[PDB]
Amino acid sequence: QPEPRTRRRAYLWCKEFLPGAWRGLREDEFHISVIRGGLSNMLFQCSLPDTTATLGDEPRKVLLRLYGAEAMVLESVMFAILAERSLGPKLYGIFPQGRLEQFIPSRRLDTEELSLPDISAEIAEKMATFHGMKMPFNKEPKWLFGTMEKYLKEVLRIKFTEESRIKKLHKLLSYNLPLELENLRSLLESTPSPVVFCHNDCQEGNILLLEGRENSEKQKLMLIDFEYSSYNYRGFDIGNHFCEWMYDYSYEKYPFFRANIRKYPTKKQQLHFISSYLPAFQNDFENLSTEEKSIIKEEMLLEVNRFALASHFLWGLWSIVQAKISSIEFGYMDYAQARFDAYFHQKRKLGV
Amino acid sequence: QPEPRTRRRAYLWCKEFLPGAWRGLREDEFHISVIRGGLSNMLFQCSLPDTTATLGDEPRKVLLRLYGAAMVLESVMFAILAERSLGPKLYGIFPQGRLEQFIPSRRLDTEELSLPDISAEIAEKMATFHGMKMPFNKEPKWLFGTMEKYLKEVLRIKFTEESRIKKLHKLLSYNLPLELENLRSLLESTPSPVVFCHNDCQEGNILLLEGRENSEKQKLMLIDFEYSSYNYRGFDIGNHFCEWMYDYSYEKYPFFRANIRKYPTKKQQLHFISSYLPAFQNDFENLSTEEKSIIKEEMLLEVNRFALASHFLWGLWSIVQAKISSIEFGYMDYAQARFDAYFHQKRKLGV
Ligand SMILES: CN1CCCN(Cc2ccc(-c3ccc(CN4CCCN(C)CC4)cc3C#N)cc2)CC1
Ligand SMILES: CN1CCCN(Cc2ccc(-c3ccc(CN4CCCN(C)CC4)cc3C#N)cc2)CC1
Repeated sequence: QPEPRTRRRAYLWCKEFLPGAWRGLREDEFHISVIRGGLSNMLFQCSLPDTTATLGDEPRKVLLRLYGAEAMVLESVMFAILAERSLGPKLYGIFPQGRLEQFIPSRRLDTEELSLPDISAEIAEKMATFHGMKMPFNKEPKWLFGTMEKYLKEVLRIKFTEESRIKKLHKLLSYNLPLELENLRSLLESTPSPVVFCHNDCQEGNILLLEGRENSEKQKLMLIDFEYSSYNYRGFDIGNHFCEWMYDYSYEKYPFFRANIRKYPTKKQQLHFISSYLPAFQNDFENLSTEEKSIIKEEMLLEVNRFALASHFLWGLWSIVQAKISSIEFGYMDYAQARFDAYFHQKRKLGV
Repeated sequence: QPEPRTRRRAYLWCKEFLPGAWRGLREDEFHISVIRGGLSNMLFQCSLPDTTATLGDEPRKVLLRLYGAAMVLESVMFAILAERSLGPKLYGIFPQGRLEQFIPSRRLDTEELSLPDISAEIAEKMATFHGMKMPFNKEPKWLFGTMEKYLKEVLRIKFTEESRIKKLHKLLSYNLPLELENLRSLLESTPSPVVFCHNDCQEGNILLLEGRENSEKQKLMLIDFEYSSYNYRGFDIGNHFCEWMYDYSYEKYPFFRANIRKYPTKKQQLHFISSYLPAFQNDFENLSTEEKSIIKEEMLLEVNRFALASHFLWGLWSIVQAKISSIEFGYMDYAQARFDAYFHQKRKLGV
């Protein structure tokens, strides 16, 4: 149900980028609905009249994405490659204000569904698959600390007015974040983790349950929303996803999420995850001595659980930045504290 | 060999974007030599020590392209053609250039365009290029949109040296603005399907892949897609036809030769489209002999009319380049040649 400005532009983009019955479509026969509002990444559904016949390949329906409010070449290139490789939505139109993507009938996963075994198992293969991909991007694992550093620096020089924000900020600064960041760096630099191509934001909202596939056991999911992807420590991608088991963002009152540290996957669950990931990420694995299979798994658990620490720290720092620059209704500061609570609680669990 | 102020940048770009041996490579193991210097799109050949064994399936040798002297589209496109195996693989992409697959090869010379085998494959490859879907605007704005952009530039160009002034004055005296409109009226009444066109299909942009000079139908690749867009197919073919007449390897100023006689004969043209059509609508082969001729005769009128836009567009392009480019080349004489070819071709076609 868009506003007159968009939808007219939406109409123009579709008629000009989409082949088939689109190219002759009149404005008056153009259907567009909202999927998400806001000011950053607005989403719309666009479609032909149901009375209108497609001529060929062209889709009956597409997703319009407006970038809203030159790393945008990397994002664009990346998205086009995953499309060609069928890992992502097909790409029908790229232009300065946004893109036109394949519409994929689906819903997103809920937080509690992440712990379902088949779900978890598939997510593990998908992420594996994702990791084996060559991408024309810088292969140096600089993203994780480069990004945390960047946020830290921002964080240190931001000043709130509103009282409750000024308080929450000082308590977080109590921890001495620069010292802690460095503590975390040395801890992780001593933690071997293969640099690969990482989703980096693999949470339930960015995983699709594909329609008509809810019976297929290993084949009903697609990972989307690749905006944070980059070559990174594998441990981060897996640990960050483990961390997401703990957070529910569908909560309808301020601060608009629930943290539950008891929901972090158990040892048995993590093993169930990486037991799908591992054979999906390398060849000979399936038939290594059952004795050495364990050694890798046990080491992989220390790895992901350590890097899950970076997930807490990164997104905690990120969250604080969002509290200053974002207008979206979300308790970013409360969510900041939550991630640092988990950070230190997770610390005490690992004896590190 | 290159200058020190780039041999490093290149080493870093390679160490950091390429897998395999490239990961641990020491600055004193890095080999890099120039392919084409210049001011923009400087080419380089970066390679591993012959004494270094590759760890995986990483490339031993890669091409580095510096942008030097659009933007998102050009990069998406290259990534895509690489993903489809129409273009060189894309090994690394960054703000001031990119790493591409190095293809052992040489460029076609002008005269090779007319070898029946070479011009058959080019037709086939252009046809294949033409069937590709790309995430770009499918409205055929590019042709006259660019000619207007250039014409406006030209009517604004002011030259310093008396000669360029004379020449620009001989060109302006054709009344480009009125001529453009005569052209539009002609092409508007000339049916031509819109497709993804290479738009610059000249010999310098067609590689002859070394080690298959003997292949009959698989010895070429089209490259340099830097002008590619959705456009009237007639232009891509017409433009390529025009390129039979110009040889850019001439070593004395103005550094090209134009040769009207070397424009493809009806027979040669039919030979080209006879390869193109099968490759562009697979059913075409099964048509009635008589019907094929209907369509061929029809495509001849099409491509030869649009060849006019090739002369016009690039003629205007060449005046602009005279003022701005630092590449040594008689742009203004090339412009004059293209407009001569433009008016001669109008007379030939009686249009
Ligand atoms: C005020 N509103 C209440 C309920 C939802 N809402 C909009 C709304 C608001 C906020 C979110 C949301 C906020 C933070 C996070 C945490 N991040 C996880 C770590 C990294 N990912 C970079 C980026 C987000 C997730 C979600 C997620 N998913 C999602 C939707 C509409 C009305
Ligand atoms: C050291 N050198 C001295 C003299 C120039 N030189 C380099 C050199 C030689 C020729 C060209 C050159 C100039 C114009 C054109 C015409 N254009 C055709 C229409 C559109 N295509 C956009 C782009 C080019 C082609 C070439 C082509 N190919 C450009 C650079 C050779 C040794």
